[PDB]
Amino acid sequence: RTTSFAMKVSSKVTTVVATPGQGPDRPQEVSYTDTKVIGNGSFGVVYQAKLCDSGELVAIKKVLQDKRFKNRELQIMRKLDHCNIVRLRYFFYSSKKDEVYLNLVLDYVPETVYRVARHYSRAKQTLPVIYVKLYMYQLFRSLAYIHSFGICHRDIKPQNLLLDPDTAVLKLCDFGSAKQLVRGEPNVSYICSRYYRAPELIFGATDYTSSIDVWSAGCVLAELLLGQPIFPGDSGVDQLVEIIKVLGTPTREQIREMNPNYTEFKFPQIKAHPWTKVFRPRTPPEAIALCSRLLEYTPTARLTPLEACAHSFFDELRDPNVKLPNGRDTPALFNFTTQELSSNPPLATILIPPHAR
Amino acid sequence: VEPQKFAEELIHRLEAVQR
Ligand SMILES: Nc1ncnc2c1ncn2[C@@H]1O[C@H](COP(=O)(O)OP(=O)(O)O)[C@@H](O)[C@H]1O
Ligand SMILES: [Mg+2]
Ligand SMILES: [Mg+2]
Repeated sequence: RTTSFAMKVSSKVTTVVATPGQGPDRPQEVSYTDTKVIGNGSFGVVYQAKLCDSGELVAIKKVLQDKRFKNRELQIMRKLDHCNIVRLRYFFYSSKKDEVYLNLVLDYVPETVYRVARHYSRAKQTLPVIYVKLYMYQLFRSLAYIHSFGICHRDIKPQNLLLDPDTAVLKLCDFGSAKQLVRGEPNVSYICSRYYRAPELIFGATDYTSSIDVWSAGCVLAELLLGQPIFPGDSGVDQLVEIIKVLGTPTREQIREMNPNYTEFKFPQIKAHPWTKVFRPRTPPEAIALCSRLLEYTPTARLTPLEACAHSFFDELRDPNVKLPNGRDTPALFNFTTQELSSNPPLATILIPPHAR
Repeated sequence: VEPQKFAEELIHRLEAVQR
């Protein structure tokens, strides 16, 4: 849910003095028009607009700046520059009364993983594995990038995964819950959206790590393969029941890794449900394999985002002769920087095929 | 929530889906 505790009208042309996202504070006049509401979450209202100069479509996220909570959203986005993270072009502030709104001017991205998946669920079809591979691979790259800074998104879900269906590019967004997790400082338990919360979070752990994002991504992967969320339920208990009904009852050791405060409860022993019986019979084995290595009870047992990219499920993307169903060519997949590969540099042998040099 | 109350609810639920 929530986080931790503590314009000139000149078409109808709006002109503001907004500060750019990258570099030092050097604000400039920005004019835009054709403003209309396009999306909303639980916190921010998102507008679309056209920049008067370039004519480029943008998205303007307008969030109320409450001083009762910790708003790292602007602070975090400004330090991020990755091809699988939505770019922050400019930001500015605007004003019932005595209220300050933060405005984030972002690149406009037309679709989300959620909306696309909803299409296939309505049509009683499954998203082609190529797109599953593509979307998930770009997601893990974004996670690898922000984790290298120690930043944890803490709200990985399909509604937060913007898509450009033409170019098949995924961009992570919504850093309203993100935080740089410091080993030693506690965090808020009730974080992340339902269906995608890590088991340790559900148990109320306050000493979790960035591996919660990996769990969420496993939930997304599973959802893409299934056509529905794998761990639904309104309450934490409901969701945990669903998890156990698939992964089997967590061992005392696994419980200790999540939250030591539950090690002495006698939980009924439920036999785990085989992953191959979970998904459709046409489901690729490596997808199933990847899921099981993401959806682990023990946080440290889960793959790292970089390791996940190196998984053999994404081997098709490393093929030099792979293309998009619409005919276009694959997006940027192998332009890894030293920062992205910081957690495990030798993975570059796998991540970067010889035909990408 | 309290670990005691949470565990009770989960145990009650796990007993129903098992038997
Ligand atoms: N840059 C964008 N371009 C197009 N749509 C966006 C963009 N950013 C967000 N949206 C849409 O608006 C919704 C809410 O944005 P989000 O940042 O997630 O707000 P919140 O933090 O309140 O959930 C998103 O689910 C998404 O569908
Ligand atoms: Mg969102
Ligand atoms: Mg949010």
